[PDB]
Amino acid sequence: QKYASIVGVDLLEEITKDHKVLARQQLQVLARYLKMDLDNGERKFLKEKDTVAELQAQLDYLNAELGEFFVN
Amino acid sequence: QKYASIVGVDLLEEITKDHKVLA
Amino acid sequence: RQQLQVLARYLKMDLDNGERKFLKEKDTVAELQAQLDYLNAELGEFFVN
Repeated sequence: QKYASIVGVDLLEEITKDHKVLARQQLQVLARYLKMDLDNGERKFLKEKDTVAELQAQLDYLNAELGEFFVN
Repeated sequence: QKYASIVGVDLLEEITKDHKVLA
Repeated sequence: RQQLQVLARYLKMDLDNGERKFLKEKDTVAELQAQLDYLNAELGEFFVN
């Protein structure tokens, strides 16, 4: 816009999905060639979690029984 | 159609061929 | 052996039709023959030949 002000010169898809799935497929079969779990990167993420809820469920019993004044 | 009656609310490719041949 | 088959899905290319033909060409044969030998049994190879 600055250059024009200074000069003056103004003015379907499914083709893909398949093109994906094989990748999505050749993906997994490869893992078998290396035995490389693509879910361990989540199970951690879930056990890190279930342990949390309970970790917390403890933590809030206290704030409920004792009080945030006491605790803090 | 039954739900609407009960409620009342009516109303190029060559990209592929190559994408095949290699396969 | 795996990337093989999954590819087929990208083209939907049966790798067994090249046998099912080979089997129906067959079951039809046995019976085709089972007829043919009843005759040689009932009539005789002299008659037939």
